[PDB]
Amino acid sequence: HAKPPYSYISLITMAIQQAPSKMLTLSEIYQWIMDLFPYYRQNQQRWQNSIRHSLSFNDCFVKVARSPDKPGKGSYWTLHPDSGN
Amino acid sequence: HAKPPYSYISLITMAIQQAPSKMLTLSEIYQWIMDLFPYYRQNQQRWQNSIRHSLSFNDCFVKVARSPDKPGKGSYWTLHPDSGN
DNA sequence: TCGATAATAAATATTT
DNA sequence: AAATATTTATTATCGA
Ligand SMILES: [Mg+2]
Repeated sequence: HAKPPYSYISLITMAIQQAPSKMLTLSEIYQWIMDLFPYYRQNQQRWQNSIRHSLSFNDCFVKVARSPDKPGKGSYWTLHPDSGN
Repeated sequence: HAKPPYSYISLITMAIQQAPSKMLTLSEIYQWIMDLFPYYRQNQQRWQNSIRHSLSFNDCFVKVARSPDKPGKGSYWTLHPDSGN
């Protein structure tokens, strides 16, 4: 397919918004984007770099530590309170 | 009632995509945006100008004339095939 | 970080 | 008397 119009901030925001408890890991963000948008099933090394960049660079995305029981790869990412949600 | 992250291109694309006929008039685009995003119920004079600019400036949006037997203000807008979706 | 794209703000232009 | 459509420049923001 062709590239959808969504910015990386928009792609991440939509992924978080539909996520159980409005939290998901980086790899879950990757998977949601690829599941919904066939364009992103390729050039993964490039756009996933852009995803990681967008999560860190923008204050609207906030890191949340894993639980001590069921800890794992990466933290959860969520939306900052003074966005819309 | 906070500003959603979506670009004007993304807002228009989403509005058209959800239309039963896959086409919307300009005023229908305005209404869909305002219905879904309360933020856009203000400053309509500004962002609706931006909507019109985005519709004309981008080739992914293509104008479709009303039938001669059903005239009115403005044409229908839809997504062009030569732009993916 | 640097190159690309979006968006704000107009005047202009078309049409009902 | 208006909604709609096109166009240009500039500022802001995005993204490779
Ligand atoms: Mg967007």
